[PDB]
Amino acid sequence: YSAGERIIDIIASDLQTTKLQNQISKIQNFRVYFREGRDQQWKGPATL
Amino acid sequence: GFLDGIEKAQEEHEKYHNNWRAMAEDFQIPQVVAKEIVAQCPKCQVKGEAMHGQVDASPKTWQMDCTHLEGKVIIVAVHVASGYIEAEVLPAETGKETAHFLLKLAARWPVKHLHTDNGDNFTSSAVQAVCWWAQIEHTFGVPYNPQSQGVVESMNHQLKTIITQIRDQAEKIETAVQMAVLIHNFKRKGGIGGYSAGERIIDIIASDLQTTKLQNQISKIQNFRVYFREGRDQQWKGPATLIWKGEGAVVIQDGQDLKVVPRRKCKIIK
Amino acid sequence: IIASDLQTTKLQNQISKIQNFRVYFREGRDQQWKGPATLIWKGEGAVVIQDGQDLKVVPRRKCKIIKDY
Amino acid sequence: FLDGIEKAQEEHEKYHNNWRAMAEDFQIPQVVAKEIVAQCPKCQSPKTWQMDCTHLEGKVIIVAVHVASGYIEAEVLPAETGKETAHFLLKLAARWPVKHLHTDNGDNFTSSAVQAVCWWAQIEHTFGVVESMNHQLKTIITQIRDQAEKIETAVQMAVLIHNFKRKGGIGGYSAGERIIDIIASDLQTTKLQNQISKIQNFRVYFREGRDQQWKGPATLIWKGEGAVVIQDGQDLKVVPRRKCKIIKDYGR
Amino acid sequence: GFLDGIEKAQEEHEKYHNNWRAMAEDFQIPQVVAKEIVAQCPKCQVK
DNA sequence: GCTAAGAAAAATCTCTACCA
DNA sequence: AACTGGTAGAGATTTTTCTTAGC
DNA sequence: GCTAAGAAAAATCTCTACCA
DNA sequence: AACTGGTAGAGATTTTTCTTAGC
Ligand SMILES: O=C(NCc1c(F)cc(F)cc1F)c1cn2c(c(O)c1=O)C(=O)N1[C@H]3CC[C@H](C3)O[C@@H]1C2
Ligand SMILES: [Cl-]
Ligand SMILES: [Mg+2]
Ligand SMILES: [Mg+2]
Ligand SMILES: [Zn+2]
Ligand SMILES: [Zn+2]
Ligand SMILES: [Zn+2]
Repeated sequence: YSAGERIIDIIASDLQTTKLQNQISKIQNFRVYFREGRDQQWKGPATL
Repeated sequence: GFLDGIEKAQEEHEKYHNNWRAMAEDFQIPQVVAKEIVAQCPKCQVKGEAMHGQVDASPKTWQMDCTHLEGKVIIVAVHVASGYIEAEVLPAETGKETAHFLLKLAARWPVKHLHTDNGDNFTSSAVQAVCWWAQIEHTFGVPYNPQSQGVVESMNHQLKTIITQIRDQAEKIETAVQMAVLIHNFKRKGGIGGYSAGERIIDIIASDLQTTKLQNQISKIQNFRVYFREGRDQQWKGPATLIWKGEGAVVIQDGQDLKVVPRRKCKIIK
Repeated sequence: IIASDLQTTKLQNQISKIQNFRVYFREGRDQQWKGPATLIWKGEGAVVIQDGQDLKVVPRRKCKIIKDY
Repeated sequence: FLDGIEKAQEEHEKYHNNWRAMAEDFQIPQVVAKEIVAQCPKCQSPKTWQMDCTHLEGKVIIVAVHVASGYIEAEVLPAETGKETAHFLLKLAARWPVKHLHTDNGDNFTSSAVQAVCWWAQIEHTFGVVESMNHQLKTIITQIRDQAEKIETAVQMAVLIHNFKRKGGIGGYSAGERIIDIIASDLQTTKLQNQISKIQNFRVYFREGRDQQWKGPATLIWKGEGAVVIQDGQDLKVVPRRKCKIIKDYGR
Repeated sequence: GFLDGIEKAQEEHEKYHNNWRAMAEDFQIPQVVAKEIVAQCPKCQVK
């Protein structure tokens, strides 16, 4: 590989690590209203 | 004993059609035998099992119906997960106008699944051609069962009450229909999030897109394969993708199926 | 020869007691109760039944399923 | 907490960040970050539409465009009077939140029917994007013309291809994804502003360390389970709940 | 239905004097009616 | 200065008619 | 073999919030 | 001889359609 | 100022009864 391919690969890998730790919390900040068996009311806000 | 009582109970039910408590008390037979005597009769068995089902409420499902008001034909479509309404007045109840209404709806919003009854305008070649071109899956209800399309008939009721509330502010019926659609979509609040129907459809579609992009970025940098032991026989199943590890159980994906397995029956491999 | 006959009768006994149900259902515009039929599939909310070599979908609120003891 | 608030104030003093970025990075609540942006002197549209009429094959096509995203709603009118224009405007206002309308000085746009619809639906009308969108839509209409029989079918098929099949711009999105993202961001801002005003109708008397006298009336910003963020003397600071007394303020 | 099984189990016990668990498993009738078929026979005794 | 009684105001729960 | 009742308002009961009397 | 597991059988609870 | 929904059956869940293996 040349120099530009190496610098792009290295900084992209570092970004992927740190943003992984932030992105999991971002996906767990949503709220789900679900329905169980043979009860017709929507249950409260569980976490996705 | 009661064996002659069983024969007498069969003759008595053949004449009078007793229920099981009458036969079990008059002939002194046990209740399992009397329940069998009633259950082997065809003139009885006229009663259902007393439950209700639940309809499909995916974030791209729409239901549709036609209603009548003052000699006109209104056609109503509802987004099921939010309660969002589109409605129009048709010159006739043919299949050409229903196909044009469905094409305008698909040009405005993302439609992937349509649910209707078995009316003549919905079981039509024009509607079938539009669904083929726009890639919509059309499903029909069980015939003469309006509970299959419960959301759009509930919205027929709500639309008619708003139209009688604001009727003396318009001249024609078509103006009153569009004013009722505006009042329902933006001026009435309460429900899941304290929202109106317009705020709820914006929240549902935006959260759908954002959560797919987030878990694409999460899953493209994963590791940690998981070997787990489940089944009626204590076997070993193949390569599973670890998704989340919690204090008590783990979440694995195997064959695009999500499973929650406790921590004793699994091992994580880097 | 005799042992294979015993094992075959045992497996056929289990298969005969799995899914031999009768269904009395209610359908049509004038919803009358119609005769017995054979249960094919049972989901939550609706069933698929075979009646007179015709397939029908009935909701579970308009049908009664009779088992065997 | 207070370390995060001081770091966010220093970072905003250098680079003037926005409140969503500061709330995500320095791990503080969103009302505190919005207050940090609101105290800066150097830091102080999702509902505007444009309408136009055009001609094609002897028919009148009326096009409305959402300006911040490029989203299109079109129709085929039987004539070019003001009653059909008023009915098209009433349908658009029934389906989307419309607050500001921009048109040219045509005849049917300057009419009593359009004026009555704008009065009832509370729209601000201004007389003077749509031409570029008309040209792009007409290239699509001549591209997919032989798949349909009438002109209304071809118009609605071109609206679907424009809204959901052509992708571009910065991130590579269609117009429908951009309009839903824009309106959702505005909805988030208005809900947070309602919470901010409801919280800021209070007032706080606090007791500083190694003093037995209560201090001045500081305005409440955030109230937690064990911490309280107050504004006093153009300064933000964090006082625990055991040295605070929160009272209603009537200072309208 | 097991009422025809009740009639066939009565004929079978009149011939061979089966026990009640055997008749209940072979003819698919409940256990109360099988014990009653044994109990009405003068030569037999349910045990 | 601190607590608590008492009332106002908001939140949650159960149940009904209507949709050809 | 691959389908299905739901929505919104009227009271009733319980919980949270706000002011003031008393030690 | 006495206990208890396990299954059969009976009793109680919730919910549905129909009555112009 | 003096009126008004109810009945009966289908499953589901819980409790009582009966036989037999084991110490
Ligand atoms: O009885 C209806 N509603 C009332 C009602 C409800 F809404 C929901 C309930 F849980 C209970 C209800 F009693 C009703 C009936 N039909 C049709 C409707 O749309 C409809 O709403 C319809 O379109 N068709 C077409 C398809 C074949 C032909 C024309 O007969 C049917 C009849
Ligand atoms: Cl139907
Ligand atoms: Mg219909
Ligand atoms: Mg209907
Ligand atoms: Zn009978
Ligand atoms: Zn600034
Ligand atoms: Zn005998």
